[PDB]
Amino acid sequence: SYDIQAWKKQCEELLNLIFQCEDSEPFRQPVDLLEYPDYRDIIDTPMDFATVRETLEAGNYESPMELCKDVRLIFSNSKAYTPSKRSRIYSMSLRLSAFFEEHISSVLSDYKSALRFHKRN
Ligand SMILES: C[C@@H]1CN(C(=O)c2ccco2)CCN1C(=O)NCC1CC1
Repeated sequence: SYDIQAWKKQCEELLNLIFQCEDSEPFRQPVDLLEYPDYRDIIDTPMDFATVRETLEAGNYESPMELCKDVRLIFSNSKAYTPSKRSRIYSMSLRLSAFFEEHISSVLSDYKSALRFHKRN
């Protein structure tokens, strides 16, 4: 109850579910800057799900809000890159975002409740 640390394993489980999703395929590893030579002209801060997982495992997120900001960057980097809707990878981005948001909602609410309970007195 009001466990301040519970978010970390809940985010590891949610990343496992995202790796199972066929829709994560394009987002599982950093973009090859040699394959996509212009990528860093458009994208200031590359992000992918393996980087998010390793940052979590390094103990380099202090809160699930920080992890949520990096996952949302994957989705906005994909939108910044799409030429049009006529792309399988843009279709996969929007479905995976909806799945992520549906599952992260309770992780954020529970964490923020726990900080409130810790400060209650
Ligand atoms: C650069 C794009 C979009 N993309 C990303 O934004 C991304 C984030 C993390 C890893 O990749 C996935 C790769 N992309 C492709 O077009 N590959 C498909 C090839 C036929 C062309």
